[PDB]
Amino acid sequence: FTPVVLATPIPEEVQQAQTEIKLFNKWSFEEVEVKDASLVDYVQVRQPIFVAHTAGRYANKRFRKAQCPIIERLTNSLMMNGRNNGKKLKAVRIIKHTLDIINVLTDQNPIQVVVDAITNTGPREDTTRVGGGGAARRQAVDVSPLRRVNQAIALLTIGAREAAFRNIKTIAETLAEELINAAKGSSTSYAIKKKDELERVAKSNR
Amino acid sequence: ALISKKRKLVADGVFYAELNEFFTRELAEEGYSGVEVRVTPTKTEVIIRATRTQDV
Amino acid sequence: AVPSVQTFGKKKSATAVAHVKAGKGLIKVNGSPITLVEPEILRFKVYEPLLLVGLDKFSNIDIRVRVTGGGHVSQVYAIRQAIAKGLVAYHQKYVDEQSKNELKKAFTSYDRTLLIADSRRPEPKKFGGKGARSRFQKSYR
Amino acid sequence: GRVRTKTVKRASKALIERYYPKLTLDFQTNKRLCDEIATIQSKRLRNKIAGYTTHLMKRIQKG
Amino acid sequence: SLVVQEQGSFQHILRLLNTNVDGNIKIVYALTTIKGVGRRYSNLVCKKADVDLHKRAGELTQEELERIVQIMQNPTHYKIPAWFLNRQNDITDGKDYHTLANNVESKLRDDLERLKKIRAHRGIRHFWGLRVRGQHTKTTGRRRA
Amino acid sequence: TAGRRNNRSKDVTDSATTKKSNTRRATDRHSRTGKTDTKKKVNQGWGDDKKELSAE
Amino acid sequence: TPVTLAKVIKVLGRTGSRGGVTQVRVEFLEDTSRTIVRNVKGPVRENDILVLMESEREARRLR
Amino acid sequence: PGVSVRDVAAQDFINAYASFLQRQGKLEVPGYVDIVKTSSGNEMPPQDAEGWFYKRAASVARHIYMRKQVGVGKLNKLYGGAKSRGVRPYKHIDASGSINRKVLQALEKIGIVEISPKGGRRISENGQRDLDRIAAQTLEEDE
Amino acid sequence: AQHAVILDQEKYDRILKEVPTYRYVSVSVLVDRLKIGGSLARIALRHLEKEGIIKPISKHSKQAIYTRAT
Amino acid sequence: TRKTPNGEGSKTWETYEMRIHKRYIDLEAPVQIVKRITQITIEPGVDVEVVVASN
RNA sequence: UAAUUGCGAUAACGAACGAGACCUUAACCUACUAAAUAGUGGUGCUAGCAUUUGCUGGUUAUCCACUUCUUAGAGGGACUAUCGGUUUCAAGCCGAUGGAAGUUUGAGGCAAUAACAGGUCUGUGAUGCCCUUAGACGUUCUGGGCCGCACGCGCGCUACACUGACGGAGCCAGCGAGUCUAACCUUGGCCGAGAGGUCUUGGUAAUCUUGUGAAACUCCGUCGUGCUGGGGAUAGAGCAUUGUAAUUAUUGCUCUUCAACGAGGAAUUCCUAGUAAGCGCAAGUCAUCAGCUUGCGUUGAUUACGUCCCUGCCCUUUGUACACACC
Ligand SMILES: [Mg+2]
Ligand SMILES: [Mg+2]
Ligand SMILES: [Mg+2]
Ligand SMILES: [Mg+2]
Ligand SMILES: [Mg+2]
Ligand SMILES: [Mg+2]
Ligand SMILES: [Mg+2]
Ligand SMILES: [Mg+2]
Ligand SMILES: [Mg+2]
Ligand SMILES: [Mg+2]
Ligand SMILES: [Mg+2]
Ligand SMILES: [Mg+2]
Ligand SMILES: [Mg+2]
Ligand SMILES: [Mg+2]
Ligand SMILES: [Mg+2]
Ligand SMILES: [Mg+2]
Repeated sequence: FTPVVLATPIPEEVQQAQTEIKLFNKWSFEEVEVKDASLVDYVQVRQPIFVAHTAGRYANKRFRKAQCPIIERLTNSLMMNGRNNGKKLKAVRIIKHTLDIINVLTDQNPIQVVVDAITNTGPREDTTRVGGGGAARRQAVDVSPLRRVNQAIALLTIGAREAAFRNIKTIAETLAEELINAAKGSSTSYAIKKKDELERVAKSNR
Repeated sequence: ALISKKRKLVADGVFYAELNEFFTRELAEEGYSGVEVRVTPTKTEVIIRATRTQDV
Repeated sequence: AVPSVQTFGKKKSATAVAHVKAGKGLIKVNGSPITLVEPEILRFKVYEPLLLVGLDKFSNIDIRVRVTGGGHVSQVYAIRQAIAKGLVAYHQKYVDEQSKNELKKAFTSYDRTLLIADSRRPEPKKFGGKGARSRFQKSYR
Repeated sequence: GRVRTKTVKRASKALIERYYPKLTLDFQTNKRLCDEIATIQSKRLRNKIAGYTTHLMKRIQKG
Repeated sequence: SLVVQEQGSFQHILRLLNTNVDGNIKIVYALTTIKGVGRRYSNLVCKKADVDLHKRAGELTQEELERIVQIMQNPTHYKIPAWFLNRQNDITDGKDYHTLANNVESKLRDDLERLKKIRAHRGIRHFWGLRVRGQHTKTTGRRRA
Repeated sequence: TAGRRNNRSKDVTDSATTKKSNTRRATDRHSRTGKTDTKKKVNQGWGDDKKELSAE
Repeated sequence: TPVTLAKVIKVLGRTGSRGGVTQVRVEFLEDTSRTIVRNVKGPVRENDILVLMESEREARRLR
Repeated sequence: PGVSVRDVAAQDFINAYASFLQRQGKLEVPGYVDIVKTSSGNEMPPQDAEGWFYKRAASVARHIYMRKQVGVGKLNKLYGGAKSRGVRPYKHIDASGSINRKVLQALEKIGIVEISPKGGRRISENGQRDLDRIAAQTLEEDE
Repeated sequence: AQHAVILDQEKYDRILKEVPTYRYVSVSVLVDRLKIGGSLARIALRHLEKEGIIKPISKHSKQAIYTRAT
Repeated sequence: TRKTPNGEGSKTWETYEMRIHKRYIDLEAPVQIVKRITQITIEPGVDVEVVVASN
């Protein structure tokens, strides 16, 4: 890879991978394809990044929320619940860990497992509250692809945050533990349960 | 002297505050219109803008 | 007297000023090398200019930086900007236009607010709440 | 939303009214024209008037 | 640090100072459960006793244990600061004391009764089962006794 | 009959949990003065629009 | 599980009393030329892809 | 190549310098160590037992090396943390004047610092000498 | 204060023969084996690393990751 | 300051500000022009100070 | 359209107050005018490490040059521009590129006619009238009270912890303020665990406090789910500080005591981007006392970009026996 050294030194593992491939902390943004229909154009993965922290403004326009990296979007939704508002550094660290933990289990790409876990927990359709007067029934509507991702994310995070309460197990562990099961739904995870149970009710009015 | 520039300009302002007041309670019968203060060495000039100056 | 340029970058309230002269390619910030920084969770953030443009290109130039104001994260985005801008400020007065515009092509294709200074800024809080938008609690009766 | 006030549109009408000569589809030079040709108390105001004289000009060229 | 083994020597729940002490919890914090010793106090005394802080309560060969008994009820002869102790200047013999275990329960009542026997307002306050520290009692303190 | 213990065993008067009591809001716009000034006495002070010509 | 893939054709209007629902017409990428209007949940633009958990049915008005 | 302490990163400089003053024994540790809380803003004394004066001194050294002149009051403010006032909100509070000042004297007698003009303390010419030393010896662990 | 705080020579060998087949090993992982409270866990990690049997892929406080010897 | 004299009403505050501009120029001059330049070029309400020498 | 903002329809045409313009503040200037009270480069003087030229500092004036960073005068800039979608191809709207900036650029200030028996006689030597005026409802001094405690209501603060406490250590802002006939902001050196004490020093302030090294946050460890080392109520005992005075404990420090609270029912507040929320700082108040307020910067999300369902309020239409106008 034609190593280059100058006055203030840049280390080997640093020099090498960086210029070669644009990949993650160290994980490949290549491969990692969205295994489901729709859900593409709503999951980012190329353009690749280094760390999940970014100063970009996705809030000034409607759908540009989606153009954000789906790994980052996972991190953002981590930092919340009061005390953890802010603290991207807290989350971004946990994320990199979670990837290391997912990577340990069944190999593949932690970043791809993220994709699988998200695409698998998205509700296909759901029920709103339509008044109809007085006692209100539930109309089955099919959820938008954009909301489908968003929902998956908050679902996973919530489910891990709740499992990570009052137990020795850490966030990066519970997050991984969720993402691992959410990759191919085992119905052992908070999200897969709730997603499908929204679709069970969506099918119970139709 | 020995003041801050800050406390000066504020306290200067208050000076014009009390000044204009004193004249307004005095020369109203003369049609007092307000005042101005000119800061110079050797002198401090105050000019009465009252409409009827024959009574001032 | 050797060929040299000076730039800056500003994120939030932070300002990073950087001198680019011709050198054997030391890259330093304040007193320490670019290899330290720390926050360090973001360490790769400020490396990014050295990456997009290739780890060479710095061998004929020394880069020194210093960061005042802002905050822990805010400065980091400002230094990298002063870095990438300074590298493209050096091809402005010295090297070539065609290489220069192949540099802003290498940056802005990807970027993250790189040659472009981020325009966001704290909004003044007004009375009626603890925050800018946020109001106080009212109980009615 | 961005909707020019009456005073902009009213000024702009009269402008195109007495000067079609000069006054191209370029705002920039129309702006420069304004300072020479018209008396406006503010930079901001003048541009809003030039922007719209240009917008009306642009659509006169077709119909 | 290292991986310890021992044999059968470690015991759970050793009793001292007229109270009970969990053996399998760290000794710095183990001692605290005694009335009159807190985290700080336990901290200083254990260090003084030439005891390894990494050790647990179930550890600590008997001599080390009994040593700790001495330093606690006799802090001043063992060179402890005298501002580090709860009862100092006393009210009577003027001596600085560190009152411990079941004995600290008494030295509350003694004091309370002093101000009560004297009929001082602070005392009067206590006897009424009120907040004595001159705090507003209108909104706060509803459940209580 | 002194100290917390006594009062604790006592029942709390129900004027403790009561309302605002209002007392004369909906009567506001109605003048209780019984007086009501008169049209002449008004036009003396403020003039009447019938004489405006001789005002101007 | 008879999976059904549909591409949003046009954006129609906001139904529902709350307004969360948005009417839209779609097209299947398996055997196109048949268009059916469906009810969404979240935000929606043109050329999106909806997953219908059953093929043939539709609603119209919501309260 | 040549070395400055600026080449060594933050923490790992001070860890090594700590082991250095430790390995030495020329310290002047006041002796009220282990009984002291290092700030009013703190719950517990430092966990190091025998130690941590080395950490602070070594920290103190590096800081004064970094800059022109530093005083006690600046160390009180720097090392100071956020005291919880209990049920009342947090506020920043200064660390102990004695620990820090006694650190400056303990190092001055040892000769890593000298009382500077204008105020405060300046890093001694022999301070830089033995700071850059062990600084370079840190890079010999990673060589 | 429920088990897992002490050495118990039978626990030592318990670790030694049970660490293989662990794809994931950590502080929390060691507690899930019905043993090894947190203090002794973080010591156990360093001493399993003394010779082989675990490869640190991780770094620090709040997260520990080790994998089977190869 | 709160606008209202009393306590009634929503809590409206008001921020009054006064703006102080300070300018200083350096000159090397004889005894005449300084004394000639200082009496005149005066203004009603602009503070003018002439400090002397280096110390 | 945020707008009686416009377009269009038109017995109307063309107008003015209000909205808009305007004003301030936050954004953009390697282009103009400059700076030892802002700052960079080069050189003398000068220290450390490496030596092959290097790397990292000191030196209120040892000089020379400069204005990128700082500063504020004067100008420039945006006018939703270019192009393209959609619409009476009208005002507009939306998307994309460029751009410091395209949500009225963000945020404020100003803000017509009119209404209320809204609040304020307890801000006023603004005031009608009433009351009182020497045993005073004037005024002053002493002590007490506004804090009193079975309880109901409201704004907050701190917590229930492992996105954590704790111990080391990395160490980063902005808006302010600061002493003359004076004791304000306070660096530094000593003494002290701390609180603080003492000798001095800079500063009427871009000059000194002060880079306000603030906090959250980042790192390495100790703790391991157990009301535990989470939490700090309550209370005992001692030392300090403000003030003539601290008892009903002004605040500050140290030890000990170690409560309730294991995510909170019916209800209900606030909010759409550097916003929310988490965090500390400065200012007002201030001899002493912030859990308050007014500003400030730090870290920085999830979710809308819609509808009239709830609520609230405008607008017509319609009724009227109200016009002191449904009190
Ligand atoms: Mg205890
Ligand atoms: Mg600090
Ligand atoms: Mg600290
Ligand atoms: Mg400039
Ligand atoms: Mg763009
Ligand atoms: Mg009334
Ligand atoms: Mg009044
Ligand atoms: Mg009161
Ligand atoms: Mg900490
Ligand atoms: Mg003492
Ligand atoms: Mg406890
Ligand atoms: Mg605690
Ligand atoms: Mg909750
Ligand atoms: Mg204050
Ligand atoms: Mg108040
Ligand atoms: Mg009618």
